[PDB]
Amino acid sequence: GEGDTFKGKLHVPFVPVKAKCIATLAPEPLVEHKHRTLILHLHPDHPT
Amino acid sequence: YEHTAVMPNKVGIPYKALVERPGYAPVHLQIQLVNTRIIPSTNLEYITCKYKTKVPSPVVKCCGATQCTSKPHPDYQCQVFTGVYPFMWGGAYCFCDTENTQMSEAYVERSEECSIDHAKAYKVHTGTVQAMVNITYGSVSWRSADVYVNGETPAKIGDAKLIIGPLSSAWSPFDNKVVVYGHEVYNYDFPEYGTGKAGSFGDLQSRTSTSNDLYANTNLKLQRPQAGIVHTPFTQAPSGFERWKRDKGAPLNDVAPFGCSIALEPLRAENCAVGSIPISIDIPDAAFTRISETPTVSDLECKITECTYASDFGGIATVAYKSSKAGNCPIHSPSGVAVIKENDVTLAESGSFTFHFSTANIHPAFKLQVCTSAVTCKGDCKPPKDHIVDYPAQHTESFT
Ligand SMILES: *[C@@H]1O[C@H](CO)[C@@H](O[C@@H]2O[C@H](CO)[C@@H](O[C@@H]3O[C@H](CO)[C@@H](O)[C@H](O)[C@@H]3O)[C@H](O)[C@H]2NC(C)=O)[C@H](O)[C@H]1NC(C)=O
Repeated sequence: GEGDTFKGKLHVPFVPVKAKCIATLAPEPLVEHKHRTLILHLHPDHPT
Repeated sequence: YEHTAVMPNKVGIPYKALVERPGYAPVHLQIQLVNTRIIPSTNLEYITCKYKTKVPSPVVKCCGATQCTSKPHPDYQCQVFTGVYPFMWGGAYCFCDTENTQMSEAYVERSEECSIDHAKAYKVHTGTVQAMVNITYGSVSWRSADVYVNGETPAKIGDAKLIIGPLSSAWSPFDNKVVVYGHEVYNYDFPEYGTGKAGSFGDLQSRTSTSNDLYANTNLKLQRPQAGIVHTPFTQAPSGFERWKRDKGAPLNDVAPFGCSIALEPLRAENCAVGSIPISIDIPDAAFTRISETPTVSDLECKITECTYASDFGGIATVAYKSSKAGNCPIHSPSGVAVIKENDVTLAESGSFTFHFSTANIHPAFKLQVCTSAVTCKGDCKPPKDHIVDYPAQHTESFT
């Protein structure tokens, strides 16, 4: 419009907030001890 | 009674040592460090976040040009286009096929997510380190002290005062420049305030989240509207904060040496086990008892049983006490090669009682000490059968 910037602040209905989302839980690793060496068996379900 | 000794800086391990005052029953200390907060100095430089290209509605005049003005908006990029013939809604907008002009305006504004999700640069100095310490000495069995590690400033909790530190090593995990993001921190070198290159980190910089003024070097460039359509096409580098959010390095929180954790609350490293602490405590006279009450324990013999070479309490031993009284008698090893499970032991009239210990040498020739007497508990040990353990409790490895 060629005139004035009419005021009036429309509040944003959905602002970001710091909520809590449920995150995935990778399967437990299978440890196997070895002399000064930790053999770790891993079976990921998704890239972790 | 003002006892002074040096204890290695670790969290979970008690440094039980015996305060031997002549003419009185010995009393044994029991210092343990629950927390070891480094707390460097902090100074906020600026806050970075993803921007938002708020483009106001463009102005169009049918015939004749329209010169733009330099608004004070951050990165206010204004440009004029000529020869546009915008169709819109009901047909064409104008018929001045050469005199038609459009003006475009665009300014950068910190996005809504800056309030919640935003990095924070910092500059850090040496600062001052402070710790929580437990001291279950004598018969008191309680402490909750939170204490500065400046050797000038004793903590004065309970009856016994103490001085600890200063720390022997200054290996603060933080580098000169630190950036904090949510639960994570990084030794990134943020460029500066007001010199942020577009695309890289620090493209959008403000002194604080609520600051009205900001600095936006985003290399924003405007484009001519094509085919006569009413819009403001603009070319801009991708968000600098978006970069380094996917190309971040390994956070300090997970690559700090000496097994330190990081926390945001004042910003700190904690549990940072390095070097040694001079610990000095001031035992109140009222905790001592006259030596004529507690047992003397001369003429004793020592025999160890099946000693393991593990980091748990793999050592067991027996002593032939020749007591002068019946009652308790504090027990300790002045030598660091051996460490004792027991805080104390109760003696009948010339009885015999075992204790548990741990060590790290095959043939531990340690002077065991008991209330005003000592014995050489020399023996032999055998290697541990099994590599499966989580944490240790003796760290006295030396020549063997
Ligand atoms: C300072 O060090 C002393 C000595 O290590 C701490 O004493 C011990 O405190 C624990 C709790 O932290 C007591 O645990 C007990 O566990 C059983 C089983 O769950 C429970 O039934 C008891 O109610 C109790 O919680 C433990 O008994 C106690 N030591 C002895 C010999 O009684 C003390 O807590 C430390 N103080 C601080 C503030 O860290």
